[PDB]
Amino acid sequence: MYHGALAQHLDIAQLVWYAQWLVIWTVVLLYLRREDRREGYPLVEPLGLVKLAPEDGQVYELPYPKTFVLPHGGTVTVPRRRPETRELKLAQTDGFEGAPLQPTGNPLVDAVGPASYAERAEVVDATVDGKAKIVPLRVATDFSIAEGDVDPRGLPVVAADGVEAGTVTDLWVDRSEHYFRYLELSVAGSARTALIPLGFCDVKKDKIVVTSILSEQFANVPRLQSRDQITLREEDKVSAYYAGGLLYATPERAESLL
Amino acid sequence: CFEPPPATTTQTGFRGLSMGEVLHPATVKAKKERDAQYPPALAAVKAEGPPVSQVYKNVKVLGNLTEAEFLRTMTAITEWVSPQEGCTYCHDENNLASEAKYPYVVARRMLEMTRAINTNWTQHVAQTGVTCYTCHRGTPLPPYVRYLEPTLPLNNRETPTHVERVETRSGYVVRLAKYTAYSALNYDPFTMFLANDKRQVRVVPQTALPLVGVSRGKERRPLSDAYATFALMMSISDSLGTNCTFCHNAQTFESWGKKSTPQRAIAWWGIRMVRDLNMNYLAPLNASLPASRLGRQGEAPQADCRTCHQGVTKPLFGASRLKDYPELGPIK
Amino acid sequence: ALLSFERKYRVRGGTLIGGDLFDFWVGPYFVGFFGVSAIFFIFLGVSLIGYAASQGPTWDPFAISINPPDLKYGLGAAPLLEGGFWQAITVCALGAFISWMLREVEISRKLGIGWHVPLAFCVPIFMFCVLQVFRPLLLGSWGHAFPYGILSHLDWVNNFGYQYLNWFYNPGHMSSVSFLFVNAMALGLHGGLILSVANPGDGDKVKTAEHENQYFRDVVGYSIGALSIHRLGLFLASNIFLTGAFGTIASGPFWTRGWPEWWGWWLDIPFWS
Amino acid sequence: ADYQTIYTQIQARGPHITVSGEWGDNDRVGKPFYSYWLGKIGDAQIGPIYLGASGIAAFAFGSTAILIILFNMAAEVHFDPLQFFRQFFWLGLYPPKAQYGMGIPPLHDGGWWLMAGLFMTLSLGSWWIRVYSRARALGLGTHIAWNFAAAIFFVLCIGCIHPTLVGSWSEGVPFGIWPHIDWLTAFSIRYGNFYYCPWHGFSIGFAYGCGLLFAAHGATILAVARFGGDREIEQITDRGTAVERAALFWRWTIGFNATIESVHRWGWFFSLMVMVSASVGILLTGTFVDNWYLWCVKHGAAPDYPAYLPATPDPASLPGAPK
Ligand code: BCB
Ligand code: BCB
Ligand code: BCB
Ligand SMILES: C/C=C1/c2cc3[nH]c4c(c3C)C(=O)[C@H](C(=O)OC)c4c3nc(cc4[nH]c(cc(n2)[C@@H]1C)c(C(C)=O)c4C)[C@@H](C)[C@@H]3CCC(=O)OC/C=C(\C)CCC[C@@H](C)CCC[C@H](C)CCCC(C)C
Ligand SMILES: C/C=C1/c2cc3[nH]c4c(c3C)C(=O)[C@H](C(=O)OC)c4c3nc(cc4[nH]c(cc(n2)[C@@H]1C)c(C(C)=O)c4C)[C@@H](C)[C@@H]3CCC(=O)OC/C=C(\C)CCC[C@H](C)CCC[C@H](C)CCCC(C)C
Ligand SMILES: CC(C)=CCC/C(C)=C/CC/C(C)=C\CC/C(C)=C/CC/C(C)=C/CC/C(C)=C/CC/C(C)=C/CC/C(C)=C/CC/C(C)=C/CC1=C(C)C(=O)c2ccccc2C1=O
Ligand code: HEC
Ligand code: HEC
Ligand code: HEC
Ligand code: HEC
Ligand SMILES: CC(C)=CCC/C(C)=C/C=C/C(C)=C/C=C/C(C)=C/C=C\C=C(C)\C=C\C=C(/C)CC/C=C(\C)CCCC(C)C
Ligand SMILES: CCCCCCCCCCCC[N+](C)(C)[O-]
Ligand SMILES: CCCCCCCCCCCC[N+](C)(C)[O-]
Ligand SMILES: [Fe+2]
Repeated sequence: MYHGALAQHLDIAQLVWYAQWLVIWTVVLLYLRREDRREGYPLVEPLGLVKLAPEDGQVYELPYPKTFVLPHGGTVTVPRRRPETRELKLAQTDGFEGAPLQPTGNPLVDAVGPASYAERAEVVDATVDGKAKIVPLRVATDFSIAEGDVDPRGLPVVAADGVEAGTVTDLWVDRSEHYFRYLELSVAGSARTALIPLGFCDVKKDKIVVTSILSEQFANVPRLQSRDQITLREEDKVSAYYAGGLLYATPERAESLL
Repeated sequence: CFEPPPATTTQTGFRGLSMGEVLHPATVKAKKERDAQYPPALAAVKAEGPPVSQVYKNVKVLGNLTEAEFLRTMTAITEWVSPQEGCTYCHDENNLASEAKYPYVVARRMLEMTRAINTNWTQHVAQTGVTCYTCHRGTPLPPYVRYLEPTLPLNNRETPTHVERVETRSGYVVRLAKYTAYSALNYDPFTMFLANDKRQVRVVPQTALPLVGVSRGKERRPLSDAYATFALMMSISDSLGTNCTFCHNAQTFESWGKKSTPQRAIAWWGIRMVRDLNMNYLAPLNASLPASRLGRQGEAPQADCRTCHQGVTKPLFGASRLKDYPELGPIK
Repeated sequence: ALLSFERKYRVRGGTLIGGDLFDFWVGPYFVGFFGVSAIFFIFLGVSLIGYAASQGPTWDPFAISINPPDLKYGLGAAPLLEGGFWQAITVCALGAFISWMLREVEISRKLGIGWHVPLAFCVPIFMFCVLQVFRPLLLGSWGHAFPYGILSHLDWVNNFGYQYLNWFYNPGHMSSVSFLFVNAMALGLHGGLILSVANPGDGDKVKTAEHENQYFRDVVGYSIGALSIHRLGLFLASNIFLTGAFGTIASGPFWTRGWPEWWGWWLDIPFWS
Repeated sequence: ADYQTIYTQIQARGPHITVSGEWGDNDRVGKPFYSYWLGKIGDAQIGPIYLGASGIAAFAFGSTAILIILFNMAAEVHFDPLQFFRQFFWLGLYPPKAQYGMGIPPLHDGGWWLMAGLFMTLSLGSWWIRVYSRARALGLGTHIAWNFAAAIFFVLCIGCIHPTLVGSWSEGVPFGIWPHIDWLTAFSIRYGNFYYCPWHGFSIGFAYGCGLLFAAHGATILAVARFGGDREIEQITDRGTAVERAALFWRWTIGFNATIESVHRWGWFFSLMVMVSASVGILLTGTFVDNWYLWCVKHGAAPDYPAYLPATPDPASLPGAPK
């Protein structure tokens, strides 16, 4: 006789094989794939002819809402209905449903395509003890540049067109993570500063090179409401502006590479 | 520590199974050259006269040979075993029937053993056969022999370092490792498997589910048996200068039929042949050998696969003298 | 059919080749020229597989196997049924993988994000080439490559390993395995940390960037930081194959013995022999 | 290129932060120090470290286990130092070689191995408490401890539980570099080829999948680092363009997508399942399956191939074959 033999050529291991698959598909479809839908759902459609009710399917695919209670007050519940009311300066290139849209105006200023930001909260991200998290070193006075690294303050910023666009006057540090996230520059011949995320900066000994946008386009980098603070949505606006340059800084950037 | 391409590869299984030999051409060449030193057959002589059973005084094994034939054998033997020492290695030069020197009596036993291999172990040696040279390679002490503990260097013509010396306890793990293709397997497959027929090499179950009655507690073989078998198989591989897929489809090591090559069955017979030689011919020689020949347990040196094969899948790349020296078997 | 935030991102542009011609979506999928070529190769490769499999003895999915040619065919074309199908499928596989990789670049460009994912995806494509192209070329025969069968490809890995007596002693494999193990541990640690911070339980408040750093500083004395754990994970994972590739390529073209013996370079230093 | 995703161009230094726990704050020992070269690819601060009872307990048990192993290894080269260092990889502390069933083996044949395994186990338990406690002390969920628990359970399966289930200490994993590796082959050989164990297959799939997922997730967060995608907690509570773009990269590529929270659940789950699948495979092996290849043949799954060289009958089964 055999250990594990159940009968017909049923044996224990054979049954556990089925159970194993079942457990995996259950967790994957009924749990994980519904956790995947806590943002962006329900899917939207141009000009829904009529919907007296959401499809049953739109109810079935969603998890029950969860509520985060935020560290500095308030709550957030997901999923939740978040239409984007904001007008998009885009036009259909064709009537076909999967056709690409295209900017009717200045995509960088209009914030469309790779220049889009998200509707983040207009709140200043905070440290664990309640202070503004991302602040200029003019303010974060006990923070410094590590010995060995370029101090960019004073250095020219050179834009994609090789033209100098301004002068770095400060660095903004993440006081929660001890990590620089933006440079601030005086924009040449304008009377404004602009932040630029450090990821768009090639930091050299004698200059900061920025290939995402041309010198002219620094004029229109999003402006902050305060000089020494920045909100989560502003961070999105500023970052997105340069990202948009990667596709839109010149006419030829959107066309085929090769 | 690397070997430059090209590699010589063969196929020993259905395409896409990655079965076959992987050989470094320079190593094969070096072995071919070593093995090419096999002396050629002495010229044939005409069988004239009485059997030396009449002619000579103390001929026990080869008595049916004529004088010319017999002296040809003695000349061949001297060349294979004791070329540097000459006839007197075994003979009193004033009495050729004298059994006074131990190599004489050992040699008589070796004529019997050799005729036994060629007559009774054709399953293994087929029509290639063995001569004294296959093991001895021109010295009285064969280069690759085994005691009841692992010894180093494998080739005893090489001089041991102090750590290699069997007395040096701290060198034990390396003496074992170099017998099992450098693995760390903590088992000596010679004394476990090849010195006698006490142990079963097969460890893998032949049923899908565990049979009630052999599958729990002390009913079970210890897992150590599976290590030991792997150790034997590392050793067999290194001894023949080959890899597992020369014999097995690793899909199922325990299966035969399509899952095993013809060489695996020849290897099975080799295990039985080696055990016979050891139990019945070589181990008893400790009664006849000087103490200087014996191991630390009073064991005579005995044989494993390497004793003949010396790193080649066929000893001496399949060279044969079987037709040249019928005296040595097969004996009808 | 669009995520609620998706429409603003769906602009023209970003292609490597083709421009406006294939710059559109089918459902959620971006197409592009490389979507067209991916589909072409998948369709071909999958047709060849079906045809080959139909010519064989089985329709059990565990048992079907499409195998390379015998060694004797060297690096030449084999008859369809005896290796030729395998050779064709390998070409469609490479074509599909590389198209998939280049399609990812076009998607990255359109979104204004880095090309890190298609780059990371080159590593598995490279390893496929090591097994199927480079090592067979070095050994002089397509017949050294692995078969296409769910279980049969395991039998090839098995025999390949045992051709070198004990593959576990292969130094490139030791490195490969170590990265596989660290990477799996690290992914559980990284995923667990982020979940533990966003989901403290009861009605406790979501925690902070500072808590993440504090947790690992407490438990092991070092926190690598939030951006850096992602760089590390990409590094650990990639080096599973980048280091493994050396151990694979070495076996045969640069080492013909068992792998345990290779360590003779150490064991047999005469100083301590 | 975004150079930040390669290394930190300008490092910041600032006052060192401490997040207070519900207990144990006074058990943080050490002064932070900063490595500039470390700071190029990670946070530059090393230390302080938390001490605590469970951590200290872990070190005590672990060290004992290690001393039993090292002493037994030293005995193996007969306390020759140079040979010890030479042969270290090859040296090991082994389970019983003889079959004692579940009998406590003699010290010389598995007794020390058993002792070292016990202390290792207490070591792993103490550390799990530390991993669990620190999360609770800092007001965090316990997801890490639950992932760690599955890994510990796997070690118990191969070290202790499987030997107990078949009734033999001889089946445990030796301590040693090459020796613990040789076990993998011996165990697979004994049980008819682990390639044919479905739970070995599941484990591998999840382990390869961890490789896939961390390469994909790591690369995805570096690709959107320009938008602050690394700040994953606030991207969870307030979706930003970083993870909108990340989600859309994947939706456009493979047709479906995760969120920035849920991709960490996928990662955590894949990681867990490497160890869960492995354990189940080990628990079935020997208990209920003796030869995994034959089990697959029994259930019709195994592939078969033509003979290339002649099919070779077992000589042992031949008429008149010796034993
Ligand atoms: C008996 C033999 C053994 C063996 C033999 C072996 C060999 C011979 C090799 C490895 C290799 C490797 N082994 Mg080892 N191994 C490993 C782990 C590993 C891996 C880390 C590593 C790389 C695997 C690989 O090449 O994937 C390859 C995966 C690829 C190429 C994936 C390509 C994906 C592709 C780009 C896209 C595919 C798309 C699909 C077609 C699309 C599907 C569409 C659907 C989903 C919509 C572990 C953890 C263990 C343990 C614990 O026992 C182990 C034991 C053993 N290995 C045995 C000792 N192993 C390799 C190595 O690196 O060695 C140094 C190697 O060559
Ligand atoms: C050098 C070592 C190798 C190796 C060793 C290996 C082992 C030892 C094992 C596997 C296993 C598996 N392997 Mg193999 N492997 C596979 C695919 C597979 C799957 C059948 C399975 C689970 C893989 C997994 O989850 O990964 C992670 C990926 C995930 C989670 C994403 C989903 C991928 C999807 C399941 C792939 C499905 C593939 C389709 C069956 C392929 C054909 C589809 C086409 C026709 C449309 C591919 C597609 C390739 C290619 C293209 O190179 C490959 C190469 C290799 N594998 C190397 C040759 N692989 C396991 C198995 O169970 O085999 C039966 C297993 O035990
Ligand atoms: C010839 C032998 C084979 C073999 C035999 C084998 C066995 C016998 C086992 C595996 C297992 C496994 N194998 Mg297989 N294998 C694998 C891959 C894998 C893994 C997925 C999985 C082990 C899980 C793991 O992460 O352990 C690494 C993770 C560990 C050990 C967890 C540690 C956690 C712990 C808390 C850490 C504690 C550390 C402390 C500091 C210690 C302190 C020290 C002390 C002294 C104080 C691949 C990818 C391949 C390929 C490519 O061929 C392969 C081939 C083969 N394996 C061969 C067929 N493999 C296992 C399995 O899944 O079986 C179902 C298994 O048991
Ligand atoms: C699929 C998921 C997996 C997974 C998961 C997870 N893995 C985790 C966690 C999760 C989630 C944790 O939470 C926990 C952790 O905390 O992480 C930071 C942990 C860990 N995974 C480790 C090792 C690891 N994971 C492996 C595998 C997998 N992990 C798989 C892949 C492997 C493999 C692959 O072999 C290894 C080796 C440790 C680093 C750590 C435990 C430490 C311990 O338990 O220590 C216990 C304590 C000791 C042994 C004491 C040590 C004493 C030493 C220093 C010696 C001192 C001697 C002395 C100096 C002598 C004095 C002499 C005197 C005279 C002067
Ligand atoms: C070290 C880093 C690793 C790593 C990394 C990354 N991995 C990525 C990415 C990154 C970064 C992606 O961006 C890309 C992706 O989009 O993710 C969602 C991807 C992907 N990784 C897949 C499978 C996968 N990754 C593996 C391993 C690792 N990944 C390692 C660990 C393994 C194994 C076995 O380990 C598998 C099977 C697909 C799901 C997906 C490709 C889809 C494709 O290419 O579509 C195009 C092609 C098809 C849909 C079908 C093509 C069919 C051909 C023509 C005919 C069949 C031929 C075939 C050879 C038959 C084999 C039979 C078999 C039984 C022997
Ligand atoms: C003969 C024949 C078959 C012919 C036809 C072939 C065919 C398929 C035709 C379709 C024709 C159509 C419809 C269209 C043309 C357009 C086109 C090119 C379509 C492609 C169709 C196609 C080939 C689909 C296959 C897709 C594919 C390769 C899927 C694999 C999915 C798998 C298994 C992934 C493994 C990894 C995994 C488990 C992921 C789950 C978790 C996820 C989703 C992680 C991704 C992800 C990560 C990693 C983040 O870090 C992240 C961070 C923040 C937010 C989001 C994310 C996020 O989503
Ligand atoms: C030991 C390895 C030997 C060497 C070298 C040589 N001989 Fe030998 N010889 C040996 C044995 C065991 C025997 C007995 C054979 C048997 O069938 O029992 C012999 C016998 C002879 C004899 C016969 C003497 C007699 O009994 O009357 C002769 C004539 C003889 N051997 C000659 C001889 C010569 C000339 C050798 C070198 C060329 C020589 N032997 C070497 C063992 C060994
Ligand atoms: C391997 C299978 C052998 C074959 C074939 C022959 N011999 Fe041998 N011989 C072998 C061993 C393992 C030993 C024991 C170790 C030792 O050297 O004693 C021997 C020994 C001898 C001796 C004695 C050597 C000595 O101690 O001085 C002699 C003289 C001898 N063998 C002779 C001999 C002859 C004549 C053979 C062919 C007929 C022959 N041997 C074959 C292994 C093997
Ligand atoms: C032919 C020259 C072989 C080589 C090379 C290897 N193996 Fe082998 N193996 C061979 C035989 C003749 C036998 C049976 C022995 C007997 O007395 O019946 C075996 C057996 C095994 C086994 C046991 C199978 C069982 O039924 O339990 C295993 C696990 C095994 N061999 C493994 C193995 C490996 C891993 C090898 C390379 C290191 C290897 N073998 C080589 C013959 C030959
Ligand atoms: C000398 C007395 C031997 C010993 C000891 C062992 N083998 Fe042998 N083997 C010997 C001969 C003369 C031959 C050639 C036979 C022939 O067919 O030509 C062989 C051959 C093999 C083979 C066949 C190789 C092939 O066909 O390519 C194998 C696989 C083999 N031998 C294995 C083997 C093993 C594993 C042994 C120790 C247990 C062993 N042999 C000992 C002579 C001798
Ligand atoms: C029921 C009964 C009676 C008892 C049951 C008790 C029980 C729970 C038993 C469990 C046994 C277990 C868990 C066994 C586990 C074995 C396993 C998984 C072992 C695995 C691998 C071990 C390996 C690789 C470790 C090798 C050890 C070493 C190389 C020594 C390490 C030493 C150091 C590096 C020294 C560090 C300090 C130095 C630098 C100064
Ligand atoms: C594995 C068995 C446990 C061994 C003892 C480990 C010490 C326990 C320490 C408990 C600490 C409690 N605390 C502070 C977290 O509440
Ligand atoms: C061998 C381990 C297999 C793990 C399972 C793989 C999970 C892939 C999930 C994709 C499911 C997608 N979708 C949209 C259908 O839900
Ligand atoms: Fe993350």
